Amino acid sequence: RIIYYIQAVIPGRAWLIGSNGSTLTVREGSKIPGYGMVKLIDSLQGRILTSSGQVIKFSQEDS
Amino acid sequence: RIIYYIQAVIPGRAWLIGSNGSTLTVREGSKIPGYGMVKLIDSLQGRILTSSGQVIKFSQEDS
Amino acid sequence: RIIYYIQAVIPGRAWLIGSNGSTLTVREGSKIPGYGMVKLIDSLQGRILTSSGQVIKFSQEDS
Amino acid sequence: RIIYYIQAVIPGRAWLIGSNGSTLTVREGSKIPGYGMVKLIDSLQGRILTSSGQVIKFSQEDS
Amino acid sequence: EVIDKKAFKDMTRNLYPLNPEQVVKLKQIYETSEYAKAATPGTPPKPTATSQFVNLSPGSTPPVIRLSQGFVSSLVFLDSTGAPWPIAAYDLGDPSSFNIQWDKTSNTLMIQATKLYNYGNLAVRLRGLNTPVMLTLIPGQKAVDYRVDLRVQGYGPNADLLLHVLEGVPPPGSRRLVVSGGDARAWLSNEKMYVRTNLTILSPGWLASMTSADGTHAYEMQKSPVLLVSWHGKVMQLKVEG
Amino acid sequence: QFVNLSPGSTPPVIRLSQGFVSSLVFLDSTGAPWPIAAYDLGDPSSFNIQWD
Amino acid sequence: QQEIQQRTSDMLTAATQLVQDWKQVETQVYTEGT
Amino acid sequence: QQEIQQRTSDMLTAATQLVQDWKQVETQVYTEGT
Amino acid sequence: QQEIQQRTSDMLTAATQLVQDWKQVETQVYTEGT
Amino acid sequence: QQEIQQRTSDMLTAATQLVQDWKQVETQVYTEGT
Repeated sequence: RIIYYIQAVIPGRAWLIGSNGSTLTVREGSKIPGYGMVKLIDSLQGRILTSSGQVIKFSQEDS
Repeated sequence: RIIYYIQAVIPGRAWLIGSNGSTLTVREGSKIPGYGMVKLIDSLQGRILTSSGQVIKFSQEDS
Repeated sequence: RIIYYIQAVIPGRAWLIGSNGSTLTVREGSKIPGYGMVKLIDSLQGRILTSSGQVIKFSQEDS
Repeated sequence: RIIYYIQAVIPGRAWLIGSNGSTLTVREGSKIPGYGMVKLIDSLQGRILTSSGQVIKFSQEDS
Repeated sequence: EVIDKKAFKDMTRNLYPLNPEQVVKLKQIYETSEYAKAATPGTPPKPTATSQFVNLSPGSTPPVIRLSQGFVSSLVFLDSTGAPWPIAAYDLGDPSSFNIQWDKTSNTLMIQATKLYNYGNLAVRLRGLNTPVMLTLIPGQKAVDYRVDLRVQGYGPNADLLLHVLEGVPPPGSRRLVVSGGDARAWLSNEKMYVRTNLTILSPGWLASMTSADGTHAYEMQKSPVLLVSWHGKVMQLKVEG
Repeated sequence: QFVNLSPGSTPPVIRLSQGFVSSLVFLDSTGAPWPIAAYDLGDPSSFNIQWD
Repeated sequence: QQEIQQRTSDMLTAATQLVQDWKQVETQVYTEGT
Repeated sequence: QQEIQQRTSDMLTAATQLVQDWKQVETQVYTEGT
Repeated sequence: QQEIQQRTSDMLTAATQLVQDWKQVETQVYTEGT
Repeated sequence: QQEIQQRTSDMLTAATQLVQDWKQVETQVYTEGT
């Protein structure tokens, strides 16, 4: 399926690229294709809590 | 496999080269081939302990 | 085999010269082939002690 | 036998010229041809104590 | 005279109140102090170079640029053909946070941040771009892009692997097979073996082959387990394993 | 070292000592030298550059 | 209980420091090329 | 407990020096020649 | 008890004499010819 | 006993005189000509 990597960790918003390379940006309470809604976004440790209860991170090797 | 040496020893990041000249840099928690994952980086004395209990050090002559 | 002498002594690092053009620098923990390991480095009076019991010394006329 | 005469006298080093014009310099603990070891060097009076129980001395007229 | 000797001892003592051992001790203490001075919390971002494709759609989100405080980051712009496209003008919001160095004929831009979490915006116009280039510059990140190579939709005034494998670069998508018998290197990516050596093959053959100035050779060859090698009139064999 | 210009290549790191001159000589694939045109140094408080 | 206003004193000085930090905004720069 | 406030004073002087050392960052250079 | 601090008086200055001797570092020099 | 301090204070100056005399060393002299 489609996996998003957080590309710019910021308070409030979030910039993401996909496994396909599709670029996007979101806010705290919004919708995301492939995960539904958004539950929690924090700049602490780069965690995005999706509506599916999953933790979107960035790329593993881009660390 | 590939024998890895230490290139730059600093807190936070680390720089490594392989036996074949494969240059790379790692964080504290990441996976490496042939040794598992890195579980401990010691900035003092220049040793790296992996999850397999294996040690990354410098060259013997180039220590 | 190859016979060495001390050439330049600083605290910490040592310099050795053989008659076959083998001139290098060594540490306290260093693998000297044909001799083994260094067990003690003194900055004064020109004695380098080997783990096999050999004493590396300067040339007495090049002194 | 080869006879050495002193040329330059300082604490630490002493210069010896033979009958053939061969001039060297030695320290207090030294081994020389023609006289054996060097027991002691006296900077005073221009006298060198030899391992032969003798005194190395400069040329009396050439002084 | 023991009074005079004692006087010499105490004047030496008050003349040099520190022993050389304590001098080395405090020098080591100073070393620890300056290392703790240079010590920075957290972990540094991984230095990287990346390529991204810009989009001139009105609904397209503008790209971001990763920054680090006190570090030069380069932006290089390529067209649809990948050829460079020089800049005509630029304008950066808040030049307190970052500094720009730009010779007039260049297309590569340098950004050197001064703050940690203060972000800005930038507009770029190239030598032929009617449309502007809108970039959001963000410091304070876990990854640093040294070189951002940006592909653009337009075209400016301007519109193989054997060399790499003879220089010593292994081919992409390949793995080095274990070669038995002697010193040679070989890789397999798309079931065509690339061999880097200084020897000559006689029986299996080859399709293309380069040589270098220093004398080494690079062959491309369909794989076969047994190879015949000639060396100074000697004949030897090599075995490779699938 | 061979410097690889591909985006997957990790950047080279030079180990240095304080107050000791280090030489950086740049050549082509065949070893023919490449002369330098321009350079950017961020924070020259820590470094000195003498460049012909 | 004289400790009430001394913690007010260093409170406002950094507060009066901090407010004018957000007040100033420098204008952007512009550069041409030929 | 005068040692407490004296230690706080000297550590505060050192720390103020430390944070004004942390604050400043110099710029870059750019050098060419042809 | 009473000789301790004046013993540390000159020594602290001696370390303060020592502490700045590593701070300064001379830069390179360069020469050409023809 | 108590008359040892002036036996120290005089030669303390001469000891400090001697070290700086040992401290300095001059540069060379280079000459040319035909």
